[PDB]
Amino acid sequence: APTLISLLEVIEPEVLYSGYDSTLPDTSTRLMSTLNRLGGRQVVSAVKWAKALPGFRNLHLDDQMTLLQYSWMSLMAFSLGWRSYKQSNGNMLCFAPDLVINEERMQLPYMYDQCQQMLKISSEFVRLQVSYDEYLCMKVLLLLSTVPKDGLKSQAVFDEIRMTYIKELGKAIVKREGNSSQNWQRFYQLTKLLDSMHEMVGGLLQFCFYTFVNKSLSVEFPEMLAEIISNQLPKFKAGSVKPLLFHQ
Amino acid sequence: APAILYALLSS
Ligand SMILES: CC1(C)O[C@@H]2C[C@H]3[C@@H]4CCC5=CC(=O)C=C[C@]5(C)[C@@]4(F)[C@@H](O)C[C@]3(C)[C@]2(C(=O)CO)O1
Repeated sequence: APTLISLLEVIEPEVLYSGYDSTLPDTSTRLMSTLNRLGGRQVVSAVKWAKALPGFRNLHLDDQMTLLQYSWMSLMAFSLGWRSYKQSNGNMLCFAPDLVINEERMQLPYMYDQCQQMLKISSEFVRLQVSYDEYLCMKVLLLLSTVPKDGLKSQAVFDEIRMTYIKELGKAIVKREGNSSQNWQRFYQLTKLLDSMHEMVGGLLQFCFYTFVNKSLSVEFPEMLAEIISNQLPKFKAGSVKPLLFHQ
Repeated sequence: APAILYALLSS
């Protein structure tokens, strides 16, 4: 009292609106710029969320910043996948209630390849019939799934918090009223979905960096994302970012 | 370090 899962439910960020103006036809530039502004605001909410996670603030501040800096795209894409799963059963990308991207609007320059990759995340929720509590536990593990190759400043704390939420995901599984063999296979399928996020998010990040560095595209980024992207960029090309996999 | 992110985490 209170259960950990009940706390994750109450700290989940509320969905934000985009204010997108659909009066006139869409353009790839106006759409990407609107999404980045929305993305910057969702990341601010994600920081508020992470600070309320039990155990997170026991980490060194530099580690709190590293984890959020390394995993923000995977958090946003995983939440987009969930919203799209509940709204359209994975048929459309529900970036926001006032900005839904169906198969038509994806037929824009720079949009199609990345939007298809994000539809694939939503379709995994459909195939596996993920529950809300399973989703909340998996989303915490994403925050704890990408670390520096040289380790964190408080590795001991990090290792224990990560196991705390691995166990919590198990509790969410057991709630489905399955036997031991079923619960282990369920856990296997969900830890495989988490591992696949690293590759599916890789292409999203590679393209985010592309639109950020090439100013010719006229794509606008909020200061929140600009600061994170520019600081995150030299670490990736240097190969100092290692994902944490359940399966090798 | 990204200033806005750090400002959020240190309150
Ligand atoms: C071309 C396209 C669609 O793919 C790229 C990945 C996108 C992100 C995927 C996840 C997410 C979930 C949302 O609900 C709101 C915003 C984002 C963060 C996001 F949408 C925007 O932040 C715009 C991004 C970077 C992106 C850009 O790179 C633009 O520069 O746009």
